[PDB]
Formats: sequence, structure tokens, C-alpha cells
Amino acid sequence: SLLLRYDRSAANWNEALPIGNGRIGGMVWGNVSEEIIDLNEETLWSGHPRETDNPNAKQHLPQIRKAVFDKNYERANDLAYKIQGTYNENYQPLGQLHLSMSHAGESTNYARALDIGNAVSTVDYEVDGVKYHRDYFVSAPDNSMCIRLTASEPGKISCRLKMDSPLKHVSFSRGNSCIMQGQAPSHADRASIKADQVIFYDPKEEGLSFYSQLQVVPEGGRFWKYENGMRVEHADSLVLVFSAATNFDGFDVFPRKSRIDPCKVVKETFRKIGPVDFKELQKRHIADYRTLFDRVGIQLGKISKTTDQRIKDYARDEDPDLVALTFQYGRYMLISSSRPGTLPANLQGIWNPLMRPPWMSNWTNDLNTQMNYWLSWTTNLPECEKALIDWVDNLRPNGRKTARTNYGAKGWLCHNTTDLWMQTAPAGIERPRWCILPLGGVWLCQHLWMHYVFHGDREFLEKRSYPIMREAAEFCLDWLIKDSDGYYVTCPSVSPENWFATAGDKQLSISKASTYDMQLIRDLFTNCIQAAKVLNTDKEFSAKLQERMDHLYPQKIGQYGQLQEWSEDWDKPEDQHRHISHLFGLFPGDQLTPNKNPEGWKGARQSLLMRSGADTGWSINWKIGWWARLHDAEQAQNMLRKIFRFAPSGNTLSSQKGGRYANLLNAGPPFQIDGVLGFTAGVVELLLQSHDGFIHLLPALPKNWPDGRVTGLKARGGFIVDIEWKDGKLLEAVIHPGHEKEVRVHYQDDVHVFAKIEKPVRITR
Repeated sequence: SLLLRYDRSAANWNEALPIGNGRIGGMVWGNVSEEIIDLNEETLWSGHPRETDNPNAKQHLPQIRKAVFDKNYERANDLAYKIQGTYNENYQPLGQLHLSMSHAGESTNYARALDIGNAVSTVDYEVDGVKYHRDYFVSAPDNSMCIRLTASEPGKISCRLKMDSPLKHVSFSRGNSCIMQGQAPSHADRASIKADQVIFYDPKEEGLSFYSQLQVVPEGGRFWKYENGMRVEHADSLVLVFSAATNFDGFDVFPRKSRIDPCKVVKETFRKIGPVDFKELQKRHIADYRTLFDRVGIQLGKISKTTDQRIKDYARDEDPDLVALTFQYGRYMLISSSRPGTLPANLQGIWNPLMRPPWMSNWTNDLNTQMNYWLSWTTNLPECEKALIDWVDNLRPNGRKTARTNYGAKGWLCHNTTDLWMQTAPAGIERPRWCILPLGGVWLCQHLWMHYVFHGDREFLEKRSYPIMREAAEFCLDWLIKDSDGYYVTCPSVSPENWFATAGDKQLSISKASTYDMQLIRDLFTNCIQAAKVLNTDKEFSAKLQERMDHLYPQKIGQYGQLQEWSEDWDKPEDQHRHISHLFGLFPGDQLTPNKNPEGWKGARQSLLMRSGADTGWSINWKIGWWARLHDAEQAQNMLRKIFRFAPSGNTLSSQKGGRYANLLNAGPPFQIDGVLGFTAGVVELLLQSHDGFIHLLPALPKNWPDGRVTGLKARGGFIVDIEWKDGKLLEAVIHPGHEKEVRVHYQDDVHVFAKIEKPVRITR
């Protein structure tokens, strides 16, 4: 059942239902008589282009490299406090769309549902015998949200309409529409900074202004203009259409210098719609959505309760249909938040109701910028990933300037936290374990090569993908230096957000050739060499990368048998940290595999056990894919119990523990779309793997899924895989052709080989 069923209105934001089209978002509350829909436009950010690079940080680079080579790790960190930058800008809420249904009486027979198969939300109630019905969806081809209010009997739809926003805004009616337009703060301090003014509206340098317009189209009765909005009385049915836009002209354009008039952008959007036909807009919306969502079908076996009750019931029932429902829900959230031509998905997709979000709803690139597009590889959603490639491309103008100012190196880079203005610089004056990671852009390049391995865009690899991959490798050449042992190392180098020593409140993090850095540069260099082999160019450049790849700092197995996180045996068995970075090679990558690197594969299992005695929303969901790559199906069994802990709403802080809110959203401390989209990535690796040179059929099938049929999956080479198992044994599998000729399959202790596929082949027990 692809439906999220509830029996009351949302009591808070973590109970609303998300709908979107990748540019316009909305949270439907399902209220009875005072409806609220939180409105979001993806480009509505605070601030304006600034200068975030650090000129005087270049002079401290040889000194940091000197403090590390002398093994004076304290001096390394206290110098890292001088190569930093400033925090990002915040993601803003566009406002609220209120709908005050003016019916007087008791409501019964209520139900609220979210159809992730049709990308439409519904709310139903019965007041005084008259049955009422509401529909919500955001059309991607028509770039607007649509709502229809229907009643069982005519003349029963009467309400009031208004739009208020927490930003600067005006509200007034005109023609047959409600107009709300306003500004975004010229600067917004992050949620943790406690200063005199946290939200600024500077007249000289203004922020991004937005234009919103709700077209009210009732049928029957009369409707006039009441106060800021409009009022409808005694209508047969009401249809609303809402589209919004901003004057954002690019990361390198000041909003006060913009040549975009958002009123014109929104009105032209409404001209293409013409007259308002709901059953035409709905037929256009669902068709555009099903072409992406119908590519993958999952069925883990047989279901009538409420969704908030199913999450509570997983700790006893362990419903294989609930884990199958969230699997499609992850695919649904990425489609409705990232589309070609649009921006990618930030820490909360496109949905954010807060002026000062948690972590400014930024694009953190050590985590949560990835784990959102891992599903776009296996579950065949390349369209959403194209928004990330266009996004990575726009980092180079700002990343080259950061690479040459802060370090004097060539190419481009990007640190963890980046905002709409494409900040490739560090994040504020904080602990260096957080705000120093130049190789964040190197990880982003992994999605460039994987987009070709899975989908087969050879021309797009030539003109767009490889040119970005090539410059990021150029910086790595100037970032890698030699040690006494003649190895290629990185300095400064930190395993993301983890410290190895202490000097009080000094969480020492600056080290040399950490396993995290050595896996990314090896992954970027390897993927660039294979890119040049395909495109038949850069013979001298690849050989330069291959020579550098032959002398990286070696893998080391710690005294406990674990994979060493740093260049030395500094791993501690009671380290309950949340970032197992050196395990990048296992799930996001192909290095720690039984056939390629058995030493680092067995040592990765011991690392994971040490770090799990750790229940963060993205932590549990990642451990699903980690254990799937370690071929342990009973450890993935326990991870699904941890992820399906019912998180009571209002738990909006790290101390308040939870795993899944009532609306199936990932919980962590706050809503975090990363766990929603990485859950799909970890579940798919339980049933299909293609990183180790063979299409592994069902390597980590859980014990409680004896039956199941999944179709439409994608493996390395463009192969479409369909798998049906019954009673814990593979019944039949189909390998559709892709873009690579030879294919090799592997299930349990059996290996099949096909020298060529021109027609979907079958694989039976």
C-alpha cells in the first residue's frame, strides 16, 4: 500500500504531509476548519554574495604542515583556527497559505492520506451529513501547487483565504488572485548564534525578493475580495492554484542588481496554464510523476492501520510492507525536491518552515549532500541527479577562487557547508574538526562518474562531467605532498568530525593522510583515469594520476583488527562517534570488497562493531548499507528496528531521541531528508550489488523477508534487474540490457556469465 493514512489533523509540522515538484514545496496539515499550508520556494534564501575566502590563511599552510610533521598535534589545531571562514546563509520559509473553512458543526469520519504513487495528498471529513473532500499536489510541468475543495452537495464550500509570511511581505488581492510578495533577510545568523540582532534587513544591500500568487477559481455562488485575501461563500467547488518565484539571478549576482522580475516569472507561468482545469492539471501532474516513480516497484509481501501506528508496530510486527513503503517514500521525496533545471535537495529537501533552520538547511558535503542521490543510481532516477551535477558545476567559479586564495593551489574545491551563494570556504570560527574539509568537492565528483556508470551518458560525460572531474583532480595534485617515507599524503587532514587526542577542550583533529582523504583522492583519480580511457584523451594526465595513485599512504589494520581511521593506530574501542568516515570505501565506493581488498573489508567490519558498542537518523540508515556490503543480513535486521523507533513530535533536539516521525520523515534531532533518501540506498544494497565486478543477487536478504518481488533496479553498466524470491530462496531474476556488453551474475555460490545481451535474459534457481 503506497499510502500514508492518518485519522486526525497535524498537530505540528512533524505531522504534516510534504508535497512538491522540485522547485515549489508545501506541508499539508489536514486541518478541519483552519487549514495551513507552509509554503517554500527552493531559491528563497537569505543574504547576498559575500567574500568568504581567507587571504591570510595561505601563510599558515606551511606552518600547519610543519606542526604535523614535528608531531606537535596541538600546534596543528591551534593553527587550524586561523584558516577558517564564515557560516552559511539560511534557507527561508516563503510563508503560509491559510484556508478557514466556514462550516459550523461537528466533524466525523475523518481521514487524511498521502498517495506517494500519485504524488497527491487527500483530506476527507464529514460535517453535518455533507461529505467534504480536499486534494493537494504540486505540478512540476505547470510549476504550481493545486488544491480542489469538493463537497457531496452543492453550495457547501465557504471559506476565507489569506497568505502571511515571517519574512518581509505584503498581502493584497487583485483580479481573481491573492498576492503575497516580499523580501528575504539581507543576513540571517545561524540558529545557534545568540547575538543582539539575528535577522537583518539592510536597505543598501537587500536580499532576494519573492513573488507569490494564489489564483482562486471557485465554481458557483459569488466570491469577493476580503481584507488581504479573498472570501468565497456558497460555492459548488473551489479550485486554487499557487505559483511563486524569486528574483534570484545566480550565485554571482547581487539581488539588488538582479534583472529578474519575479512578478513576470510567475505570471508567465500562469499564462501557459491558461484557464484553470483541475482534472487537466492533475492529469498532467501525475503523468509527469509516474514516469519517474513507476520505474521501480517493490513488494516485500503483505496493512490497514494508521501510518503513525505502523511505525509503533514495527518493534513487534516488523512489517515487511512498512520497510517497503518507506523505500518508495525515499524515491518520492527526491523526485519532489530535485528535478532537472532546479536546485538540488538541501538538508530538508525543499521544505523548511524556519527563518533560522537547524544547520541553516545548507548543503553539507561531508554528509547529507550525498546519501540523497545514492538512490538516484540504483533506483533509476537520473533526472533528479542532473540538478546535482549542474549544482556541482556552478561551484567551480567559487571553488577555483577559494583554492587559489586559501591554499594557492590550482583547480577547484569545496568544504562541507555550502549555501545558495556557493560558499566553497570553511564555516565560521569553530572546532577545526567541523570546518576543514577541502576534499568535500572531491566526494561530490564521485556522483559525476557514477552518473555515467549507471546511466550511460557518454556525450554528457565528455562535455560536462569529465571537465568538472578533471579540475578537482588538478587541485588534488597540489594538495598531495610527500612525507619522509616518500608517500603521497594530505596535510592538513582530518577524518570528518572526529578527534584523536585531547588537551582539555581541545578536540585535536588535524592529522596527516587520514583514511578518509586517501579514499576520496584514490576514488577521484581512479574514476578520472577510466573516464579518459572511455573518452580517449589525456594520456599524460592519467599517467600522472596513476603514478600518484601508486604512492598514497598505505592501509593499516589496527591492533584491534579494525581499519585505521587515521594514519596511526589511534582508534579507541569505546569511541561512540557518529562519523565512521574511513568506511567511505565500503558503502559509498567500491574499495573495501572481498574480491578487491579482503584485508580492508574484514577490517571494516571490526571498525563498525567498535563504533556501535550512534542512532542518528543518517547513522542508522547508513549502517543499513554498511552491513549490506559486509554481507551480514542479521545486523541489517537490527538496523531496521532502530530506524523504525516512533519519534514523538516535538522532539526537536539531539538529546530528544527518535528515529521516525509520525509522517515517516527521518527524525534525528530535526527533520533531516538525508535519512529518508539514504534508507532507499541501504535497502537496495540488501538485494542487489554491482560494485565488485558482478551483479550480486540478494547478498543480504533479511530473515523476515522470505518472499518478495522487486523490479526496475539498476546496476553498474545500465542493467535493469528484476528479482523475485520466495521462502528465502531466489525464484527468478531478469537482467535487462544496458550500455555495457558483458555481464556476470552471482547468487550464493553460483556464477553465471553472459558474453553479450541483446534481450533480457532470465536466471532461475
